[PDB]
Amino acid sequence: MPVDAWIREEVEIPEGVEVTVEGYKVKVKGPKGELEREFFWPGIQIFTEDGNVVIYKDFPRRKDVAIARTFAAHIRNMIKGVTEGFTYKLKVVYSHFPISVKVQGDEVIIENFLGEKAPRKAKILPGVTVKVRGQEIIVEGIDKEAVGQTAANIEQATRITKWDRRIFQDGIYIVEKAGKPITF
RNA sequence: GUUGUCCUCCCGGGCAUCGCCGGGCAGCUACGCCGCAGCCGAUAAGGCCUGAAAGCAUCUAAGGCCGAAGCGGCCCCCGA
Repeated sequence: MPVDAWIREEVEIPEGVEVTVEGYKVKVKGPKGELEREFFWPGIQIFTEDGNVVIYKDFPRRKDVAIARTFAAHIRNMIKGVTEGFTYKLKVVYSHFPISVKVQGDEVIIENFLGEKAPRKAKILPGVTVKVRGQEIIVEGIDKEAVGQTAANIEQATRITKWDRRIFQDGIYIVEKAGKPITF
C-alpha cells in the first residue's frame, strides 16, 4: 500500500492532444480522429486542471493505484494513437504451403493453411486497416488496443495444438508489436 | 377342397366350439414404408489484448476478444 493524502497522479498532455471530460468518461481528439473510453472504478474522478489531466481519489488503497496508472497508460496510448497511429508488423510463415493472405472486405481471409480447403477468417475492427504487402502484412489503425486485438484475432484463427508444436509452425505471428517480441 | 356322421338320394346344410386343410378384401399390424436440422445469444475448461500493482514483464488486478455434444433460444408436445 503506497500512502498519500491527495492521492493524485498527473498526465502530461501535448498541444496536439485536447482532452475533454464529462464525469468519468473521457474523449481524446488530436489531429486525427477521436477515440472514447469509459473509465469505470469507484471514486476516481478525471478532470482537466489547465493543460494537465488529473486522475484522483481521496483515499489511497492498493487496488486503486493500480487502476489509476492503467487509466494513465490508456491516455498515453491515445496521445501517440490520435497523433500518428500505431503499426504492428506481422509475418505469415509456412512450413510447406504457399499461403495466401488477402483482405477481402472487412475481414482478412487466410487460405491454403496446411493444405486446407476451407477459409479461415478473423475479424477487423472499424478503426483498423490491414494492408498486405508480399508475405509481410502490417496492421495499422488509430488505437493500440484495437490494433492489438485485430492482430491477435488473426493469430488465434491459425492456432494449432492438435499436432506437435515443433514440426508444425504454420501461421501468422507477431514479429513486431511496437518493440520486437521475443527471444525464447 | 375334404374326413367323420346326420337329414333316403340329389342339391343345400348342422356339429366335431375356426372340424382339418388351401386362398384372402376391409381394418390392425411389421418382419414393410415414411419422416426425425442448421443457426444465433450467453458461458466453462482453454487461448489472447491492453494493462498495472511490482517504472519492466504479464491473459486479470479493472476493462476488452473468442471459445462445449452442456445452458437459453430455434423445434416439437400441452397449455384461459
